Amino acid sequence: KILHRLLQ
Amino acid sequence: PASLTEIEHLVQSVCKSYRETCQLRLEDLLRQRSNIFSREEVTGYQRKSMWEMWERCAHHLTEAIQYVVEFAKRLSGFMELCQNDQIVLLKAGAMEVVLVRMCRAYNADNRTVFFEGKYGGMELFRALGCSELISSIFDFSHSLSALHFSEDEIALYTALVLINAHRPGLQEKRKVEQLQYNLELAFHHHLCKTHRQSILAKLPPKGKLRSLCSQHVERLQIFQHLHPIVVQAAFPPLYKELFSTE
Ligand SMILES: C[C@H]1[C@H](C)CC[C@]2(C(=O)O)CC[C@]3(C)C(=CC[C@@H]4[C@@]5(C)CCC(=O)C(C)(C)[C@@H]5CC[C@]43C)[C@H]12
Repeated sequence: KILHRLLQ
Repeated sequence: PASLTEIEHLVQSVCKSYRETCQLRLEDLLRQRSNIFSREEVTGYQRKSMWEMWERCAHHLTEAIQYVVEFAKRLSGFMELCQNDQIVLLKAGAMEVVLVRMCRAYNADNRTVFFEGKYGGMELFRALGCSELISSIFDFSHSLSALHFSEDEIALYTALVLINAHRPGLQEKRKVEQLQYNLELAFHHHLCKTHRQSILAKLPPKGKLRSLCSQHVERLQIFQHLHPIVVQAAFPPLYKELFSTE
């Protein structure tokens, strides 16, 4: 999901 | 704990993170206040289809949320929390931060907001079919504009909107509590230093921001029920992740 990728 | 030197360092760290992640500079928004949509341009927006206007606003909201995400990642202590609590805090707080940041793009003199290159009143969004929500958001920006926020004050206030130890679903609640307390000290120290503590009693109540976000999700589900394929095919993925539980 998007939020996980933005936080990495 | 925190000494006076550490509190003031936190103040400057928060203000810098906010400056680095503000979508547009305040001076850019101010120098455009004379650039207002004409009556014909307003009519053009009102005649666009409901679903096209919804996806345009979803796109602009999504771009704004992405800057809030970067603000959180630069916030001292946020990346130290577990990723479960990072996501909980952003899911419930990102939209709330955007609603506060919106007052920078709001001109209280004529009740217009900077939207797609020009300033327009709330009648610009009539095609959305959620005039009560739009009116509530414009009223919220109007109440914030009466406080005459400085950029530093918005920085510290939006950090506290984000770092909320009361959000349901937090796994390390005490860890967020200590970060929120340090930010509260920084906020109130800066207001004391700048003789601005009178604004504390005039800040919006707690449930006000959560009420606006609930209205937003409520209106979205009404539109999604009318145009489910439009949402699936044309709405930004981050938007649906935050607001339509996907
Ligand atoms: C937060 C700011 C940012 C500080 C500067 C850029 C910005 C922009 O997006 O260009 C200015 C315009 C606004 C205020 C921003 C984000 C989202 C809202 C919003 C969609 C959100 C709520 C709504 O439903 C309505 C009332 C439709 C509004 C219309 C005005 C914009 C689009 C951005």
